[PDB]
Amino acid sequence: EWVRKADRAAGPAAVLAMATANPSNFYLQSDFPDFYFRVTRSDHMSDLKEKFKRICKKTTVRKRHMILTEEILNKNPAIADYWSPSLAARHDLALANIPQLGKEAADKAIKEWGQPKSKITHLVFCTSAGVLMPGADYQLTMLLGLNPSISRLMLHNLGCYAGGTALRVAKDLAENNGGARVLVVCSEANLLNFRGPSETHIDALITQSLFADGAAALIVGSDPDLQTESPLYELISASQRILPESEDAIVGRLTEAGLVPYLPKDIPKLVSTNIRSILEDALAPTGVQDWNSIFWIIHPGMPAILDQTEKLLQLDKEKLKATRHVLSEFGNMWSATVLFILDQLRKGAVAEGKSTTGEGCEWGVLFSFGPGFTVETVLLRSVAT
Amino acid sequence: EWVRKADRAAGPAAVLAMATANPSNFYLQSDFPDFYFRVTRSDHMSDLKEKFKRICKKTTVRKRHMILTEEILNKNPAIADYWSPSLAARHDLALANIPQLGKEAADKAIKEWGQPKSKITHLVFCTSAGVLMPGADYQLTMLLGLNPSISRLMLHNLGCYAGGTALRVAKDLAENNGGARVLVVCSEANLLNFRGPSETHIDALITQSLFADGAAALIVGSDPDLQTESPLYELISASQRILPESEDAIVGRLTEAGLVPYLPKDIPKLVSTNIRSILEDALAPTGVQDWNSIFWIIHPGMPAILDQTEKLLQLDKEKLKATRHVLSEFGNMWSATVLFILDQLRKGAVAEGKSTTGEGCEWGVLFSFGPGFTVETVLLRSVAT
Repeated sequence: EWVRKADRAAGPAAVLAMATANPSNFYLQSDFPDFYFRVTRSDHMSDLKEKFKRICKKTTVRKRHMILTEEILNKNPAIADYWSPSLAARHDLALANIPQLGKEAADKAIKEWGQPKSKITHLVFCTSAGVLMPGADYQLTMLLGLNPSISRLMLHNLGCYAGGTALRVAKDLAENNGGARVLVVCSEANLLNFRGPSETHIDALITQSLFADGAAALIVGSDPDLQTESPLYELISASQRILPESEDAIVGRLTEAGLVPYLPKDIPKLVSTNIRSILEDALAPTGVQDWNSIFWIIHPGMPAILDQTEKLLQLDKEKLKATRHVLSEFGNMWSATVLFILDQLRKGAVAEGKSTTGEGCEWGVLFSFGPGFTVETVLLRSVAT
Repeated sequence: EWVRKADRAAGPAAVLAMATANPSNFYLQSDFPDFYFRVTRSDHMSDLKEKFKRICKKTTVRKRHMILTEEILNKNPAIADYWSPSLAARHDLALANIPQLGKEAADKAIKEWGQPKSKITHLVFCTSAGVLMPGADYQLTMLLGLNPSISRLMLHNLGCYAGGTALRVAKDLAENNGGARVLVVCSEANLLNFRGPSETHIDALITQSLFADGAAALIVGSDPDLQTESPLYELISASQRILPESEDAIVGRLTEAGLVPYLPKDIPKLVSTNIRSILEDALAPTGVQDWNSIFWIIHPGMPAILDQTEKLLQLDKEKLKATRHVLSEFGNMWSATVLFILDQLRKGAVAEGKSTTGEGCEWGVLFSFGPGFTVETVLLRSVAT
């Protein structure tokens, strides 16, 4: 049937602008083992340093931007310890850095959007870098000077999959509210996860070689005014799922010493078992038969998952090109990573001169994962260039 | 104009079922000063004990349900200290209690609903009692055995206003997804805020006399099947707002010793200045002229705000009856409090035999507040009985 439009939106939610940002300080992966084991006063565990050398090189990561410098770690030595009371000091750094880093990505995205900031009616903010009261959603509202009546959603500590959660949330906000313009900001950092090495906890050490800082920002709206606004993608469907037989696969305890992770169950085998059934369910209303006829955004939380999925569905090596570029150039930035990849994919399609923002393909899938074991899946539709 | 219904819902979001729950252990307010100053090994600060006696009696609170017993505090003495490392112990108690308490409220609400749990497509979970990874939204999904493909939203540490945020979120989920049934669960406790007294920090002591444990649960859906489903209220509008000149009015730092509050600015004066402009804006599409022609749900975070608002708009003393009942019988349960009040208001209207679930009135306003200074406002429409 047909319903009265009233105050709701007509068409599907669309990505209207994107931008990213990182702290200025970065670390090359080739130099990181020496720096890490030095500032964490840990040069004596030489056998662990060799293990970290091997782990860091299999990450296929080149550089990672980080708020934490040697000087900051020197004035907060408990953060460099493997396990010492440091939460309040980490949260002071989060208050001084997380909303500000999110404003840098938001400013660029609003600049590309072209419309006034007073047209932003909703704000979705994801971060696992610090629990703040009021949250970083409020701090960004003040720094940007957004409307005091903005409808905000603060998402604390959902994990690495929250990039898909933010897209899933913004979709419902924009499609159900006429004229709604949703600012999406994922601002992440290692302020809660960074700690010294332990020969006992190799899970925590492995995460020290991938996690990095960064912030992504989007403008999501339905019914775009095509004379002033330019859509980049369409959010057609977004769903969440808990993988079967995956209890306590990823657990992160927030303690007096910050965020401590635990990864007992095998993650790549869990994704490899379910990846096909999930993505086929997402592509069901599209009629796509070739896995290589769509563009891809996979959360590079574990690079081995990129390789095994590339093999299992027999993808062109160029399909995951934007995914591996962000991983190589920026590392794992929690929820911001998949939005970084969506922007790099957009830029690469425009640069190499292809017909669609989705590298010439019409449909695309976004897939991230985290504690649950939770899987977030989004079906995207590209636009002509 | 008219748009194709497609996969969206036709009518506004409706509250289809409600229920509450509390821990079995409770404390009468008349006995609390002796118990508090005894288990926090603090009987020697006699002048502070007298201050607490006076504060506790002005709360107009009778009893408060609490997970923390004397024995539990005895096996976790750092929780009883004013400021000692205790976060991990608090989060162990949150893992063992918060999802379970939310399941008790959810079971009763699903029982009143009558439909199978496999019809629940969305879950919204609010808590400020513990940051968990995976969250209490996942734990409830497992305990209830809800669909693994449920769309979840975990809201950590938004504060006291999150009861209105959950209603604001569920409204968009139900109205934009056809057939969607949204389970809303606010499960709160003092596991992060409870601590010993300090003659230095009187803000923290005042919160020790109001905050309490409890969980509320709703089923929210649009387009109700009126032969099996019975609506109780309608969510017509829900908005968020930051009050002008209110920076750092309520701040809660999450530290190694748990949640420490700071309340420097005057809260009742902030609400009294803005309460009328906000509620008039919410009632604008209703045509209501008498403030006593609508029913009321005000977050009883500060009882002085109930009295000043009652005076300022000259309300019948019976308007805030359900609000003061929950405050007297249960205290401040963070986001669950206003949903407790909505249920008591529903029960009181049915018991005293009135024409509407809103005590005979047609329209009603829900109003909660917290860190920001943030204000959440919801316009409700009652239903015939």
